Amino acid sequence: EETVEILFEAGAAAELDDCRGVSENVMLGQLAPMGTGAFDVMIDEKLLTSLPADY
Amino acid sequence: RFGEMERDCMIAHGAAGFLKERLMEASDAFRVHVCGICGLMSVIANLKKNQFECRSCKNKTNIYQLHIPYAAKLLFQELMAMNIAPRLYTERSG
Amino acid sequence: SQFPYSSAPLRSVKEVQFGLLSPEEIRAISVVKIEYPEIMDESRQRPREGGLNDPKLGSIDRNFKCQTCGEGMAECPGHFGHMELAKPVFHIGFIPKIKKVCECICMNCGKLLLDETNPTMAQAIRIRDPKKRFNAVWQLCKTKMVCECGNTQPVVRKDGMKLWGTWRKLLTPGEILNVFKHISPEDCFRLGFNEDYARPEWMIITVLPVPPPQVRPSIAMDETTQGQDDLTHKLSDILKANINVQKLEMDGSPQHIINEVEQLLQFHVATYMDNDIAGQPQALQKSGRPVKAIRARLKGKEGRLRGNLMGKRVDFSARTVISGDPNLELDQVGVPISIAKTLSYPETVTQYNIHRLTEYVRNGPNEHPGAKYVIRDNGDRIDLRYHKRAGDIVLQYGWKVERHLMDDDPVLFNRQPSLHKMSMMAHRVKVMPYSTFRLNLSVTSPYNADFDGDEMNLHVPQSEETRAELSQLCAVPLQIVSPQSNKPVMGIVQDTLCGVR
Amino acid sequence: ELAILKEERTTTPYLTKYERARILGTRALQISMNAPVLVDIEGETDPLQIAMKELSQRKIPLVIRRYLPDGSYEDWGCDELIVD
Amino acid sequence: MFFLKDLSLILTLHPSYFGPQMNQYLREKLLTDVEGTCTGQFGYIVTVLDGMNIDVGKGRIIPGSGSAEFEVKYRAVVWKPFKGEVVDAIVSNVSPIGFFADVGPLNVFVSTRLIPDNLVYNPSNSPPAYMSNDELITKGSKVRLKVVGTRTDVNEIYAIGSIKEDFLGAI
Amino acid sequence: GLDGTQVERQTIDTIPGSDKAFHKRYYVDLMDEKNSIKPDVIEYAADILGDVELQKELNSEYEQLVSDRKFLREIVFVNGDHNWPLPVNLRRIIQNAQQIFHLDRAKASDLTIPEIIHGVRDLCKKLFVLRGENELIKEAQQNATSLFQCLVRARLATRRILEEFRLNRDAFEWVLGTIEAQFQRSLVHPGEMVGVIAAQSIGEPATQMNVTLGVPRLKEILNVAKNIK
Amino acid sequence: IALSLSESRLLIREALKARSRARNGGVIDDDELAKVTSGAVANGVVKKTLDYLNTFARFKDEETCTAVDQLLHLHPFEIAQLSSLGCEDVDEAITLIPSLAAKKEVNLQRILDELNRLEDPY
Ligand SMILES: [Mg+2]
Ligand SMILES: [Zn+2]
Ligand SMILES: [Zn+2]
Ligand SMILES: [Zn+2]
Repeated sequence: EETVEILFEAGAAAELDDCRGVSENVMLGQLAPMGTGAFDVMIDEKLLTSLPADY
Repeated sequence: RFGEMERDCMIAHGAAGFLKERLMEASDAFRVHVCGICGLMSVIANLKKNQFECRSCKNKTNIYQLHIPYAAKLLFQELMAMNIAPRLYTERSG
Repeated sequence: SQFPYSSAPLRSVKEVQFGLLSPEEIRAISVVKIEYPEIMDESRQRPREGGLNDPKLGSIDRNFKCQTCGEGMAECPGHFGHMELAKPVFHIGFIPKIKKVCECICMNCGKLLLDETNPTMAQAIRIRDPKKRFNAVWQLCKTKMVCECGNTQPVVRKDGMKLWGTWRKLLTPGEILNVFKHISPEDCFRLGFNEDYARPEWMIITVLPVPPPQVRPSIAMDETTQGQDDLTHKLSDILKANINVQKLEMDGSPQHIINEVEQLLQFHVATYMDNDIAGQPQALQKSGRPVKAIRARLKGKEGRLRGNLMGKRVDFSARTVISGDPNLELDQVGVPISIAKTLSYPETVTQYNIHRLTEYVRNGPNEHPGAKYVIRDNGDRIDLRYHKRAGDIVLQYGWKVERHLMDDDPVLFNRQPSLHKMSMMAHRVKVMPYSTFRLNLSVTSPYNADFDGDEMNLHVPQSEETRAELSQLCAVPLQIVSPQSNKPVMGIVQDTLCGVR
Repeated sequence: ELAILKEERTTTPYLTKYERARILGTRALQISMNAPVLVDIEGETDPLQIAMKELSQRKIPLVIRRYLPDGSYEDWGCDELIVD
Repeated sequence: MFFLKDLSLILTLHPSYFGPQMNQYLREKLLTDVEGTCTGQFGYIVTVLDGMNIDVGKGRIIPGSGSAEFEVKYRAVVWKPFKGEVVDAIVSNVSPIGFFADVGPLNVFVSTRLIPDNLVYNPSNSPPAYMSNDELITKGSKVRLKVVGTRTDVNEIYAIGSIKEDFLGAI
Repeated sequence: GLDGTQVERQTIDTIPGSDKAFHKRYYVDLMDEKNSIKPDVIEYAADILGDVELQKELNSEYEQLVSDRKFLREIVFVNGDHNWPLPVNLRRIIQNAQQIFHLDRAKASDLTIPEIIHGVRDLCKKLFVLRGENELIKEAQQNATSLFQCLVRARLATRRILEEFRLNRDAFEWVLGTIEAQFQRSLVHPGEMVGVIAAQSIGEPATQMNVTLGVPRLKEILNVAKNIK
Repeated sequence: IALSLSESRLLIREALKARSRARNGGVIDDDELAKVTSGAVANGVVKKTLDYLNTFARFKDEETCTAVDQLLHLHPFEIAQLSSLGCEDVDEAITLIPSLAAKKEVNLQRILDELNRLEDPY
């Protein structure tokens, strides 16, 4: 609701959004912290160095 | 139809990648390039040339990419037509 | 993954800041200066280099590609243009705010009516919220009449859309713009504005941003001979108003007539931007309906914020009736050839799979196995239906091909309602004729379904991550034992049970 | 400042099913887009089969970052994680 | 003015590059995109300190894309001009409306209006130079000038100097 | 810390039975022949009688079993129920070991009492649910496996292993390894979305549903009614 | 990090020799060492910086720089400005560097003595 007046007040005093809500990340589309998304995967530089010269 | 109960079932299965795919591919997802300094719609990108240029800030060093609903993209474009600028920042200020 | 590769880091937004389009920034973001009056160049085909359909802004024509970004229409978002007005004009949204700000501080020198000696002013400045500071400044500055210069402050009254001063003279946009241009940064901060970005001289409209044709839907209700949206007509009217404003400043003409034509242009842009204007008529179309201003495009049921979107081609799901099949594995699902041809899976061409994938491409979309579309590295989508030279098509590594749904492809399968987590499971496709999905009998009990005409839904993963997740987490054999009561949910039933007894 | 020392790691040494699924999916994606293959290819063409073959031989050049609830994390190589 | 500064960069690596070229190949992209490049925040990064021993860290795999994101952290040397800084410049070119002097890796244009009226320019004289009684300014000379303002051009920042202040000149 | 799909109904053998039956089944005495291990099942019967150290070990084992009996009866299961869902089916493992190594044909076992006791104790110390050397972590790990430890100590008793199961050295080691591996396989994977699973597994039985009972009583409980029916 | 010209020259020289040993892999004056690099903009920046440093060479000895550091190591900016710009007396030293006036411990006579005494006199 009140989007026109929200924009009015935003132009009046530079409204800013914290984006703390889950709706922002849902709109952005980031992997959720659950199941397969409960961790991070990093490339193993040490293993690649330990790989043969072709790898 | 992919309703709420299907979402709960896939949450129970714990397959977050499928949730991301449903939330993007079965929705209005679209890639948008944003300057990391101005945060406006002034980015020219050449993938074959692998170059980026922000005409607002004369910046060609750092430009980020985002996945946004393109309904929100049209809203942002007509909001530029509003002559009031949504400055997109990927970092908070506190 | 469907998008072509981009070296830019993929992040997420954490703060959106609503600011103001400064005219220099409007010029900078505009891809080309536009001055030519009408849309059509010379009534001799092609868009006008300087028209409202300028190709630099990014067209909406399929065969044409935007020259600015160099992307195709599947990737081009469009680009902005800017129209410079010689006479600065007010902003219809901010005219009440313009009057309030004029009544806030002294227009003669740009200074506040009160100083920091008042502890209330210090508290308002120390308040984190700019809204509360602005409210306190307005409340504590209305009572005070003297400025901080010995000059009496005239009262600004809003008559129609004009502002009149009562010391007297009519307020003029040039003088008001200069008065804001004389505002010090500390007065900018005290007023609740930001000197760097939300600088209070931006409410003066000197250049207007014309959006690409992507923003307003110009429906092609009949081939090439089409009209335009109400926004385009109002923009043309505004440009004509600006042209006749410009053409009446070097030649002799009454000043009040010049101001009246300026107010005419102001009302044009006001009706273009705002529809429901209080105390004045709205812009009415030739049919009598009001002109759809951009303010209402984001407010109300017809507004986009509540939700209004259309235009896409998604066919990654199916729904149909089922039947039993004793000759199927527990994790197999029978799929009609028509349903298999309707759905598609995008596979990336590698060295190992190039031969059979080229065979599928040569087969075409009307035969199984086969393919429907071929996506290049840049994102061009060759449709094999209209490509009569499909037999002379070569594929390079990294290209995508949307092949038909094939055997052993993991697909998600569901019955409504999905009360429990094993009401939706991943099965392996077996393509067989006729128009019913086929299932093993033993999986009907967990689905809680019978073959009396019930319908089932099917989804196809579109990426390697989704395929791996379905095959490793939602597979049928993994769902035999349920965590609800640590006992199996699938068993021998019906004819097999009677026969084994 | 937040990484846990290798000798101080306390999480399970086995590869969870979610970790296995994510590793297989990521490796299949990488192989599908022409990454070098760490294990010989006999006759298989499916990227997921190649990823499973690499996992069976502990030839996955990836590192799991298990995030503790407070914010700290543990780094585990796919070679040092026990696979059933 | 020279400084030692700690810098960080974002790198994106395609999965097709996942081979024996993790460290040195990312490092050479870093050198190409950083060494000999200007930024508004920290001036010109002319070189880097211990280039071959720069820790690239561990690359995060962005989900759904496969591209690896690297946080490359290093320490390098930068050059920065300052407002009011007094520096000695080797003048390179002289024109009737001033002179171009090369300082460090950049060039500063100083106009003729700020030059005091005692020193008079001559194009007819060989070489065209700013001379006067016991005073001579021509190409190849060290001129002590104070920087009035620096323009942030991002790609190659510039600045302007002046000699209209006391105790300014060759010492 | 266990998964819901990795538990089956198993019986704690110490809970039921009389004290005399408990003593007959578990107590071992190396002084009296009738209270000792039967000579036909071990190759070293003549080397056992009079061994003080083995008697002390057996006394310690019996004291541990008595403590488990008292703790189970007086604290956990007052009503005396002995069948409960627990991980790792010990009976299936034992019979699989019997089938694999052919523990039939009544051949005297070479297993020694200290080996059996030490192996059982080490297995009971290797059931890792939580890892770390913190005192709280160790206490929580000890608390989380009390019932399973009681089950293992009840099933793998000296008399039960020798007279009844007749395991040999290889069978005993295989049983210990299999039990350890299967217990490690029965833990819950981190990142499980257990809340949705619990909600679904509670809602589902309600579909197929003097005091108020059934769906109205369920709704009364869920709504937290101040005044119930 | 505030930096004077002397150890700046030391740093750039050691970085150049280190990259010649490592990056070039088997590779002494200013011009050709500047020309070792690649990239037109990079070549121009490198050659301009190196010729500017060579034409403005203040300190060319290592142990003398160590002795100056031992004597000095006093604002870091002041430390950099003391070595970057030469001085002869207090009257113009306070003109170029105004911070010397408000110190209350001048000691500029001796300081200038070792500044113009350790190496070749300026
Ligand atoms: Mg039915
Ligand atoms: Zn920008
Ligand atoms: Zn475009
Ligand atoms: Zn005033």
